[PDB]
Amino acid sequence: RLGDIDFTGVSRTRGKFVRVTSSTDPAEIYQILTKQWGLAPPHLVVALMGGDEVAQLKPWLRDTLRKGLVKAAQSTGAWILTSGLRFGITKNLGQAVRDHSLASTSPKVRVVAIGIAPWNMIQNRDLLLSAKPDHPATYPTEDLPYGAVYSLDCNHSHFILVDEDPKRPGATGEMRVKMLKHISLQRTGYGGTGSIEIPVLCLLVHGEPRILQKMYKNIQNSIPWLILAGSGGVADILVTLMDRGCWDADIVQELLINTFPDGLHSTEITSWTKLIQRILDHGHLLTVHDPEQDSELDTVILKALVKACKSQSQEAQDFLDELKLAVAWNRVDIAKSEIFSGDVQWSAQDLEEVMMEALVNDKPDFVRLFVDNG
Amino acid sequence: RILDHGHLLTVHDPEQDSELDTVILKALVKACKSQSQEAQDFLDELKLAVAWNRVDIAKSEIFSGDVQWSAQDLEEVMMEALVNDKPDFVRLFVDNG
Amino acid sequence: TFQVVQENADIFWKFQRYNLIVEYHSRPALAPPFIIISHITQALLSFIKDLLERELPSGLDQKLMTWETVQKENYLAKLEHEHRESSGERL
Repeated sequence: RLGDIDFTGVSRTRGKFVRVTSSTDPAEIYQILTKQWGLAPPHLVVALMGGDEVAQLKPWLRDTLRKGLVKAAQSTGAWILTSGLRFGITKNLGQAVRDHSLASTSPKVRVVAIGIAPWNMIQNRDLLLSAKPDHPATYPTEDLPYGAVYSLDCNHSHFILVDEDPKRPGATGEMRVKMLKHISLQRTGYGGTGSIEIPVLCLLVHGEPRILQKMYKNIQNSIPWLILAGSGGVADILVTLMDRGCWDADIVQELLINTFPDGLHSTEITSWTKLIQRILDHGHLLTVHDPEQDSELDTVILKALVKACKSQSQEAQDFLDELKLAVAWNRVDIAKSEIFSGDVQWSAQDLEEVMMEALVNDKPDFVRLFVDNG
Repeated sequence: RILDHGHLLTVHDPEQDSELDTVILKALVKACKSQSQEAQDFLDELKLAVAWNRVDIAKSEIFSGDVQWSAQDLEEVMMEALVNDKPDFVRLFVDNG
Repeated sequence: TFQVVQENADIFWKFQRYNLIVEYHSRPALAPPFIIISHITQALLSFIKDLLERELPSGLDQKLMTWETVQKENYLAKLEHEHRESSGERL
């Protein structure tokens, strides 16, 4: 089910898509993304897990988040996994991605916004149902209100239209989780010689209690999460719990009730409390991003990844991917503070490849650091 | 009984602050915040802050998390800030919905 | 007067050079007294029927507008960052 979309409206753009069922293997979709659509394996994957709630971010925080994400992503080739629906934070994030793409004087590195959207949420699905390979389907762009049905965003280059599973109404979440897990087990390069394991990272923006199960499943899959300090939903609960230092069942219940007065179900409240406790039990996979304080998303992403790697193991070869990513972002301070601090032994054979990468990509600070480190 | 209220009492230290307009605005916004949490209630204090170019005080007190702000609520205050040549408040309102 | 004027004279020369080049754009390539041939040809073409100031396709125009907006945002961000790191602001 491959087709092309020719969005018609203020800006005429061409976008690809593929229909898929929730029972498919994510390996096939990854292969079709890499080969059929010509997308190079990303050097960074940032998945959005929010912004579909009625309450939306303030324009200042929305702009700060989009600028930080685009600035972090533009160094390398990154993918931004969002629900390809023209609404909320997703619409503006796709707008920022397309604005960067148009203004990008270097097409070698490309920031691609992939859209994983449910088939039940698509407006005018019959219009794209034609999907003639010779003649791309014409799709009209309409800025619908919240409601329950949205239109495909024109700014998203590629789409993954998942069909709703008759078993449970969570097919899109399961597909997103499986896709993130599968992508996290790939190599960022064409060959496994100078390639890193793809850094998959999730971002939470004003989540609802319904997505707690998917978030915990992702955490079980061992992929880091970033929490906006001023998002508003479950993100506020998590940042308040982090500020507390410790989590208690009564405390988390009280915060959940205060933040979500509408939801009052004893079984649901208990399940959400248990899910939140189990999520906070990990901790090392959770990291808070405060745009009012830090406003440097790349630094926080690198810190979260290096924290996860350090929690995983102490071997030098394990830290290699994080060090290479730090090289690619000129974060010599972060690398010196985290990776090259006492605990990890560093041999010349271990550092030869990273030395090559820093030397080719014109990173003098990392060259100095590696020469000074063996 | 006077100290029992407290929110209606505010201290002005000319040796420390010496900015009477700031203290007046702080007292009024404190009283309004103690009164209620609705956006429409905060409207008069926001308009007065607009009239005094106290963008810092407004940002610190009125536009801090607690109060939701819709475009329809902010349209009149946007008009007032735009007519009276208050660019800081124009920037704040554009950034706030 | 030379010392005070020379620097402004250079800028004024550049500003006038723009207009002179604009004039030379539409000037016929034949110098006088030959120029009469070009004038007759132009009159005949008008009776029978630019590298500067060009009009671009919609897609390219939108791309350049977005690129201008991105560059403006970068320039403003640089100004703000330089303001934050200034000695007076730090003090």
